[PDB]
Amino acid sequence: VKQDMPPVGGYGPIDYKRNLPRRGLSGYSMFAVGIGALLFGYWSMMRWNRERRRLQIEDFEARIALMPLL
Amino acid sequence: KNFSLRIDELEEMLTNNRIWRNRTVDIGVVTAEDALNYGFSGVMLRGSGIQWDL
Repeated sequence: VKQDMPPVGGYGPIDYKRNLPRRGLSGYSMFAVGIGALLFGYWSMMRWNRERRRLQIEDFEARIALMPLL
Repeated sequence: KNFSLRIDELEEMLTNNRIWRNRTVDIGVVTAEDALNYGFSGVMLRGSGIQWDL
């Protein structure tokens, strides 16, 4: 006879359980990364803002020099 | 064989989501006695802690 049957040793394994691998970093790591990014941004902003203030002072004194003729 | 991975993808999508929880954490609470007296059967019982499967 010929029918639809499983083999002698059966079929392979079949999963039925929830699989969540829990990928990622701990909270301390991401918080430290954020704090370091904030500090780097603050330092770069302080340097560029001081330079921009000096440039603005230079332009203002240029206007001071040009004022009496106008 | 592959359907377990499909269910895992679905459960990664929906179960851990906070917005999914905010629509389902405290919506439609049914007690056990009110579920029994209303003719509820199946998951309506099994979500209320009533151990009953045919």
